[PDB]
Amino acid sequence: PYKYQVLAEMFRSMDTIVGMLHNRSETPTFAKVQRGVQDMMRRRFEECNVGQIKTVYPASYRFRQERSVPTFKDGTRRSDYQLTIEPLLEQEADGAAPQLTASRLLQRRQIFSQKLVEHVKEDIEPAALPQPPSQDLLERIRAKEAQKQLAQMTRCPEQEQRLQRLERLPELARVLRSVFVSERKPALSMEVACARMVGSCCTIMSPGEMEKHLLLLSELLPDWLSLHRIRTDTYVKLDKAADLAHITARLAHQTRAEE
Amino acid sequence: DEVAEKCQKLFLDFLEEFQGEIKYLQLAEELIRPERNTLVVSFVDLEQFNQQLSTTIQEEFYRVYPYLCRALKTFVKDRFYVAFQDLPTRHKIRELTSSRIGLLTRISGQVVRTHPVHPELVSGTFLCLDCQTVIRDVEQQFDTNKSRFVDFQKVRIQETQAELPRGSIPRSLEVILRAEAVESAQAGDKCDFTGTLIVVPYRLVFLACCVAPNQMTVKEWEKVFEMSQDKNLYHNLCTSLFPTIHGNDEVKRGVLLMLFGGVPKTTGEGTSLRGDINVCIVGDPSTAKSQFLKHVEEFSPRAVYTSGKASSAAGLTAAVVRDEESHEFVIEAGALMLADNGVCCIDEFDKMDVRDQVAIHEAMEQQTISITKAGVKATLNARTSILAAANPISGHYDRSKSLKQNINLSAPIMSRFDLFFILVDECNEVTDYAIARRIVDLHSRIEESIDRVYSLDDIRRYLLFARQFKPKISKESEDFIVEQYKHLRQRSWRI
Amino acid sequence: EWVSMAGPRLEIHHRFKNFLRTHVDSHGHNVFKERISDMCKENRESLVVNYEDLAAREHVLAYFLPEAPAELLQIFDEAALEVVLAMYPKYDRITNHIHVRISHLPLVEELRSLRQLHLNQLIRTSGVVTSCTGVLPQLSQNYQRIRIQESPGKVAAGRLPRSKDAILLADLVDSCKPGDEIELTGIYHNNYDGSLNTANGFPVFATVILANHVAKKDNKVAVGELTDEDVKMITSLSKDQQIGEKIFASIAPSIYGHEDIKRGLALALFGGEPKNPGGKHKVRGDINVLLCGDPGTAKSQFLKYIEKVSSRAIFTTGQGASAVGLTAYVQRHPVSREWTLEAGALVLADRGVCLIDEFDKMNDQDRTSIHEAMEQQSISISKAGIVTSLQARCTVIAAANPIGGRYDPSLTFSENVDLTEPIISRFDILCVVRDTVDPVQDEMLARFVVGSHVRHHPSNKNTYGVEPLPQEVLKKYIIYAKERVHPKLNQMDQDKVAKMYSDLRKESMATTVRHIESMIRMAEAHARIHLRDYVIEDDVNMAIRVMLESFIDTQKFSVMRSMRKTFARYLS
Ligand SMILES: Nc1ncnc2c1ncn2[C@@H]1O[C@H](COP(=O)(O)OP(=O)(O)OP(O)(O)=S)[C@@H](O)[C@H]1O
Ligand SMILES: Nc1ncnc2c1ncn2[C@@H]1O[C@H](COP(=O)(O)OP(=O)(O)OP(O)(O)=S)[C@@H](O)[C@H]1O
Ligand SMILES: [Mg+2]
Ligand SMILES: [Mg+2]
Repeated sequence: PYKYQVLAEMFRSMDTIVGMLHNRSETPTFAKVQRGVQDMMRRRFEECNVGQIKTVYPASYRFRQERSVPTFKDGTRRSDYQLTIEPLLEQEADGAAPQLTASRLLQRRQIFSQKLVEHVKEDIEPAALPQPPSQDLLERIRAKEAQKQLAQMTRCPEQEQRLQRLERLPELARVLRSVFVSERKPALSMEVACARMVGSCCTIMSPGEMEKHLLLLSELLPDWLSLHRIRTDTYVKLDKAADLAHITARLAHQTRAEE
Repeated sequence: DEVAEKCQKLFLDFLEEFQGEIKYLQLAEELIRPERNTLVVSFVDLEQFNQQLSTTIQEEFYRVYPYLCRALKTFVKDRFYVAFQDLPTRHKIRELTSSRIGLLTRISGQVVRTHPVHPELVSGTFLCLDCQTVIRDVEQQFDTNKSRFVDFQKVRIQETQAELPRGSIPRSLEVILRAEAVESAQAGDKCDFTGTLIVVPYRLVFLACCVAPNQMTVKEWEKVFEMSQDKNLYHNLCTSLFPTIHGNDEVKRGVLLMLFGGVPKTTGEGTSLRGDINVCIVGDPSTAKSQFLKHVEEFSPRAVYTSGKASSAAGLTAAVVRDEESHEFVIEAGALMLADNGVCCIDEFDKMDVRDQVAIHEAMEQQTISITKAGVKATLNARTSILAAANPISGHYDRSKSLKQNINLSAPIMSRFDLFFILVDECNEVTDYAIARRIVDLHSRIEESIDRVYSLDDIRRYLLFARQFKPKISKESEDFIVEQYKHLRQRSWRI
Repeated sequence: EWVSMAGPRLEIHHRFKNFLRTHVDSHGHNVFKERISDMCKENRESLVVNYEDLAAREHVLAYFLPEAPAELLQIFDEAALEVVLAMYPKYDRITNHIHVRISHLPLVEELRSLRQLHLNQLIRTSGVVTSCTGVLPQLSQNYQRIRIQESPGKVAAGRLPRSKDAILLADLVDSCKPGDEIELTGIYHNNYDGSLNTANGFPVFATVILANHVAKKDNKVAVGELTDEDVKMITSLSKDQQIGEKIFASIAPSIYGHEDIKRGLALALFGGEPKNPGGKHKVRGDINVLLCGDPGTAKSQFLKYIEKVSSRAIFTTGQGASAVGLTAYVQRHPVSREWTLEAGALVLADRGVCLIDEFDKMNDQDRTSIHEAMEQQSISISKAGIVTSLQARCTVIAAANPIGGRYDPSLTFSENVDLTEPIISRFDILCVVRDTVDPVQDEMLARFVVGSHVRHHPSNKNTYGVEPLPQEVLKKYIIYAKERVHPKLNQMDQDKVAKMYSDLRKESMATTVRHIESMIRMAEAHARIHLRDYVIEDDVNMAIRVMLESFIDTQKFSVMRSMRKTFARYLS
């Protein structure tokens, strides 16, 4: 039939384009195949006809949805899925990578024509392509609640501030460990260490907050971390051989106890 | 190097045992694809898997990197380049010393210049011209058919403004990108590069491997949520953002709004609608104007300050300068394009020449700048919000003349500012008392006279969280806007 | 390497000889014998062979050509030479070497797409020529060194155009000119340069393409690229009686009102037919439009839309456009240090459209060079001992703002704009836009703007009453109309236009030939809109109407009422 003849012709064009793309270590994308077919046959190319091909002879190709396809300076975002086509070819006994030689091209078009003849002897439904992945009483009640909550918050605000900092300590401890690994030094000053931690931390913080956090770490965990007052400055020395997982467990236990 | 072989074996161990699923199996299988030839490895996984290997790689990266590539090739062949990411330490360009040669460190900077892609020969197959002997696998110390070539890119970077010490020229560094790192960086962008500082014949050059551009803690997230439910959040933010400035809260509201900003929209016709706000302030000398500029500069990390007359047309947008080594013409960035997706503050806007304001014109509305000078044709993005400060023609606002006569600004310039405030100074006793007591209290009680409802960092976090939302306009808002604009336009500064 | 074997090499040589002497076209004619007879008649030195026929007949040759280009091409050149000697023994006296040219390579790649994988491979590329050297002899031959940049229309915004070098030998020498859009098929080879190695500090190879076939990128290729479905859709649109209404309504959907400006811009975009009567004087087929308007009328939006729509478009600003930048200039090459020409914006606007923003900002010295290109559509550069002529066939759209920011209706159009009379005379269509406070027009503007704002939200992503056409369909229609129609003015009544021109003189001296020429090319363009081989007088009537509307808009208020009363016959 005329429709089947067009199908066979565009199948030959698709096979030629896929062979040309694959023979040079280039991943055949749908857009390039469509562009090549449209230039070759001056006819519209669309996924419905590809699904029809897959219905006819599914063994021709493997269809996958893949990311990280470099499209040069086309402004394409990485999160854009692309439909790739991989030819299914029998592996030779010579050990070389399979290549779409003209003999294989002729074999494939002949097999497609034979399948078309068999279908006639029996429109083609396309195959499903893999898709990408009083007011006074209320006011007095509110005032009573406010007074009760105020009496509740008469507790020192610092008690909860330390608790807030306790959640931040483990990550800061890891960062401090990494800084001491990077600096190749046994002791560092407060200023440089705090500046580097602020310049590497995930949260914007003031140097004073970092100093208080370091003091809290020193007081909670003196065996790992030691502070020495020299002249007019305090220097920071740490034991690099301690296990980080055990320290994290100890910090979690301390935070639980403080709760 | 025996330690290099030990590192190779340990890298094989990490590749074969890291997990309950091994993360790198799928990536290694994808490395078979011809377009994929570099493997990305997290540094935190390396340090948690083992510490001696992590320290050795951090200390002798150049010594063991080819052995790492050999290990990767062996692992892939059982069923290529190695890239590392997520190093937790950030460094400054001024920190780069000779003692750090060979260390795996990551550097933060802004890309200013780029160079085209060049093929670099790694291993060359040489044919002797005397005895016709083929010499293969010859490494290069810095037959084309059988030799190996690797793509190259040259990048020139410049120090960031924030890290720049006052009175210092921002030094420039050359960056080498290979294989998948090529063309991954664009001029005018700020990037963090992971790699090493190598010694070129001497000369200092940094070799890089990678580039950089729900999970927030519970208490910070809950503090943001709780403060988002405050009914007086608007007034509290207005008071906290300017604790030391008395009155003039309308300017405070305007600058807060322009900090929030709107949404940009691009039509189906390809035309982009500006989602930013431009503000002009004109007032008598008495009223504080530069203080707002200083406050918004110190608060917003993405703010740029400049003077009026001292800035030329070339220095604002861009300039065309002939490159010494390349013997060609390049473009040097201006202030406006460095303030991309930020705020630019201009002081004494009146003193600027018209020849400069006409250059500003394009960036004001079209949000882009185009250059067609000396055979150089390009267009550049200028996505900026402009905050301008100026004074009337005479130092004193003379009421004997009309409002239009008092401002010496061109009509399109007047039109292209969204909010336009005019400040007039008056002699009132209560205002004098309030201003005097505030000034003296600040001068005598510097720290204890400040009561901030919210921390500046908290405001910054809330602003970062809020800016990514894109609200929708309702039909009630639609017809309300229609009728309000009907009434408004029915009445110098034409609407 | 396998090709280098003597057996297969010689066998393929004789197979190519049999292909040359045996192929039969669809019409039963041996094409290559006609081609060789033509080349012998013209005494050329190159033969052109279609790659498609070779691929259809011998697939192995089509596989081998990209893989082993140099050896196979030399073998084919020798085969062609010996075939010519056998057929035309005397042809050795006129030529000693004949080269085979490969045309229509299916694989077309861009300059940005060049990698190492294409090294020493035949690649087809497209671009625009910027600079060229002279003819240089070699102690082997003719040499040509040219510099090619990417086409500005294809280049995305915000990214600089990249440049590459090409080499031409013998016949290909002097086959192209700077500023000419061409596509090339050539070998992507690498060159050894120690200077680059020393500067960069490592081995760097400068990749230079050695072109085999040169073909200028005329719109014939675009005509071939047109789908027959596109042609049938265009023809079905052409037979529509309301095609003009929907075409005018299809321009600037986001902008409300302002029928006259979009009408004039569309009429200029379709363009007229350039003519060269007798080879003595050349009559331009281009329409120059100047747009003066009160601020707040979205002139820059119109310019941006025109920039996007046009297949070839260049945007320039008033402040950033110098005379040297706009035109071609002579420069000494930084490496070889011979005088070289770098094309300006107008030169790259040849056959395309050039947009000028804030034309009232132009320096008078920069204005001086403009008149030559406006009147003759060609530029003659006489600098540093080099005299060259380059084509400047472009449609120019200029924007300007009135002095003081407001248009005064009590003054002449010449007085309100700080431009000399010749510059305005070079312009063909003048459209002035004012700002009026009309409550109903304000309602319409507000409603349309808010509707457009609602429609074009990323989350959510007429006056004539006709549905606008799709952008792609409109672009295809524009291309086909530009490349197919050539109207003939065989049914024009000269008496009516003569009387109208006499009245125009009477009413202009109370307050030229190029106005008549502009009206003529305007009628030609309007006929081209309807895809008609011959011009109907309705085109003339519409051109007269729009030209008269443009002219009266440039006059003072005290006389435009009398002008409308006098010419109410044609305005009705
Ligand atoms: N509302 C206010 N609250 C506190 N201090 C104020 C206030 N208004 C003015 N001042 C003081 O007045 C000074 C003037 O501030 P500026 O912003 O430099 O004035 P200015 O209007 O910018 O004049 P120019 O443009 O620099 S000549 C400030 O630094 C404050 O010390
Ligand atoms: N008639 C209109 N219909 C719809 N939107 C309009 C209209 N006129 C103006 N606008 C909008 O107003 C915005 C700003 O207008 P502009 O293009 O800057 O004004 P202009 O007429 O070009 O004068 P200049 O060059 O800016 S001094 C445009 O981007 C449009 O979104
Ligand atoms: Mg000031
Ligand atoms: Mg405009």
